[PDB]
Amino acid sequence: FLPSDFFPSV
Amino acid sequence: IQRTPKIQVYSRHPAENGKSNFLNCYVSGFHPSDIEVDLLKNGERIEKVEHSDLSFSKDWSFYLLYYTEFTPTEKDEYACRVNHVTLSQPKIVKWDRDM
Amino acid sequence: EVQLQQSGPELVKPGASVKISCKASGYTFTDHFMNWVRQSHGKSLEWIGDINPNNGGTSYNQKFKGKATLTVDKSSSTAFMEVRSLTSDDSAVYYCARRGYYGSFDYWGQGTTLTVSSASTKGPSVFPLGTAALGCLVKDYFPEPVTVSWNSGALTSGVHTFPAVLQSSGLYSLSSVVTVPSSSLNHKPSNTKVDKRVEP
Amino acid sequence: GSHSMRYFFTSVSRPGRGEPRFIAVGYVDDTQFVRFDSDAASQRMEPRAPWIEQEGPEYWDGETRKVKAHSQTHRVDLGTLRGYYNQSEAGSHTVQRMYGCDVGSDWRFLRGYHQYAYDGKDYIALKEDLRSWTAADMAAQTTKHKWEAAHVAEQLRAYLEGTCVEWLRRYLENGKETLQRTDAPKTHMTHHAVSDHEATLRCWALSFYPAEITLTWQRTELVETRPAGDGTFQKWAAVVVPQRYTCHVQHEGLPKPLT
Amino acid sequence: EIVMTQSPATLSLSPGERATLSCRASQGVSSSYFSWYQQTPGQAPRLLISGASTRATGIPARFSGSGSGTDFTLTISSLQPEDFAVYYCQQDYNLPYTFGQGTKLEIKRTVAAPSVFIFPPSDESGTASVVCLLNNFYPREAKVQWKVDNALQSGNSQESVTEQDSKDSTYSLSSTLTLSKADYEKHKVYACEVTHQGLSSPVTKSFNR
Repeated sequence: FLPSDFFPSV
Repeated sequence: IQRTPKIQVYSRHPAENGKSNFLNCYVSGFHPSDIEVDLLKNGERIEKVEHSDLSFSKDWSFYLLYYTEFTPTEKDEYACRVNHVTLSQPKIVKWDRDM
Repeated sequence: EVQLQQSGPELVKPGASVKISCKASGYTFTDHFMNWVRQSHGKSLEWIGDINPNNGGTSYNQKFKGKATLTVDKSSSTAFMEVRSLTSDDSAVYYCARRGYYGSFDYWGQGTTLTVSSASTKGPSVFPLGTAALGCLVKDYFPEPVTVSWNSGALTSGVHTFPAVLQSSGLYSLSSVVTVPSSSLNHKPSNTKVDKRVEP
Repeated sequence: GSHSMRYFFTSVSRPGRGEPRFIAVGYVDDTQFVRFDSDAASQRMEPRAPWIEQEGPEYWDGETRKVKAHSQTHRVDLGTLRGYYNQSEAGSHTVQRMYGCDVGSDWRFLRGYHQYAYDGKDYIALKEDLRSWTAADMAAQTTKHKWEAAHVAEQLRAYLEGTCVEWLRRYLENGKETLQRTDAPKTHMTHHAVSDHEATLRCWALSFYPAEITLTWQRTELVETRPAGDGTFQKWAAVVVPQRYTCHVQHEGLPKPLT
Repeated sequence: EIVMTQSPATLSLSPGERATLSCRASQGVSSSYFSWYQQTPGQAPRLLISGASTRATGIPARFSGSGSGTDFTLTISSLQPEDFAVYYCQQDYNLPYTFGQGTKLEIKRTVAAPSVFIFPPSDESGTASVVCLLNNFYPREAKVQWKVDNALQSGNSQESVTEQDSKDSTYSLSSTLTLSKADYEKHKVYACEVTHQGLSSPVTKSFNR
């Protein structure tokens, strides 16, 4: 189960 | 920044002449991920070849498994050819029944 | 209540520097990054940079890197921004925007207007002009603003005090006007009120 | 015993040949169960184990949308990292991300991790406390600051300790007949001469799950644990001998070590 | 840099109607790092929608956000007098954090003919100005051309437009013809031609010196 899109760019 | 691939050529089940088997070529520890791998039978390049999905280890180096169905007949040598940016020449490794 | 109290407006000659204050209250000052946004007159918003209050770590917009510097004082819960080598293109409204805990800019300060000009201070030259149109046109003055009533506030039915325009001489000029029918026939920088009556 | 769910992400930028090649694989312990390839024809997450196919189409819809979000971020990352290091737009570059969550014997959350690499070198990584980041250089220090601003570690810590663990247990139940079942190694031995007086004795270990196994000769030339293709693994250990030092096979599937 | 583009620049609707603003990002942006802001002329911006869908504290229920990837949409259920302002979209997802050009919501009303009025230069310097005026007109588009001796003189009209009327939804324009007393005494015709989209004939009003 993939995590939600809470990572921004680097 | 570039790591040369490690190659393992081996059969799935213990080899037996006449009986069908799977010839595996395990390529691991290479970077970057662009790599060309071909299985060889008496020099002939087998076309019915499949490969696993791309993934990497703890040191970020990628690994891949290339396999095909074959019959380990006698007097029929099998090998695996690997091409990578770290290799100036394609690298071949003959399949050994004891390996 | 989360409150971001910024410092008052500043007028500065070109080539100097100014530091804007931004006092935060109503929350844990170390739990939120603070951003700085610039808004030129009639233009959109532009992110300058952010400050980590815990350690002073900063990231800047590449254009503002070398123009703006961000510091923070955890004792007084205040964020600062220093803008050096000021030019007329730095004349804008600056805001401090608190970064939301997980993103976005949730709270904004009231803004601080920064004006960069070589002119020090000037004074206006009020030139007065089935209904008809009057006219109490104000000429060159500096800096903004200037309140313009009409007949001591007893006429507020058509009072169209136009927004001031910046002229090529580095001076502002507006023109207030009220409406009256045919049947009817203070510049703080200079402290000059004008009760100029109008008649043809 | 302990169990882990991991995800491996790779995006290779191709100069002027389209979107970067994005490849994602998901593991439960040593068993891969999902796959996504940007150059594939399905354009959706695909199963790699029979037990995950019990999930309805709603599961596969969600997993497909957010695996594309991962590729969407890695694309901006590759362009951002090209600017951080002032590299040409004609070169090919690679980003690699890996995270996951482990449970103990009680199936409660044990450890979490998250590592990010660029061109094979370490870039940024999450500490064992799931609170702070470790930057390799000044470019990663900017990313650390950037992520600290939006408190990404807190959101990632919430995923690793809750959602990641809950679905790890769910996969273990649905795949109990394969995941929770161990496979013991089928061992044999070979003997070959090598020199005038010495010989080599190889201790084989074939078809075992999980892949964790130790093979030594104590009172030794060994190779990597390789996959057989059928979900099981292989390994062999040898030593040149002219036996006070014996081969002891130890594997979770064995009630007692074999010799 | 991720560029944020909004369209249209100005959106003229009636009070009490639905409003749909758009925001196009030049690159794929996570929905968790997209925001909407409302700003009234003279006041500071305020957060409306965070996370491209989550409403901010205190924001009325009539506001709503949606979208993903490169498309996003702000939706106002019923336009209120406070809701007629400028709206921006940003991304706090990739450095540098960037905003959109903005979109102003203007109250729509019936077309209004501009009560034109010509103003003379004051008696009190070697420099005069012709103060043309348009009183209470809708819409903002009101072409003020200047005919000096029946010749279009562009680049000399210093215009200023008042805010939209908070009761009549009408604008006011003060087109000032920047000139000198010498050039004023060198010609005879100097009028402003008003080409309001709501008129049927371009008007003019001036006098000889």
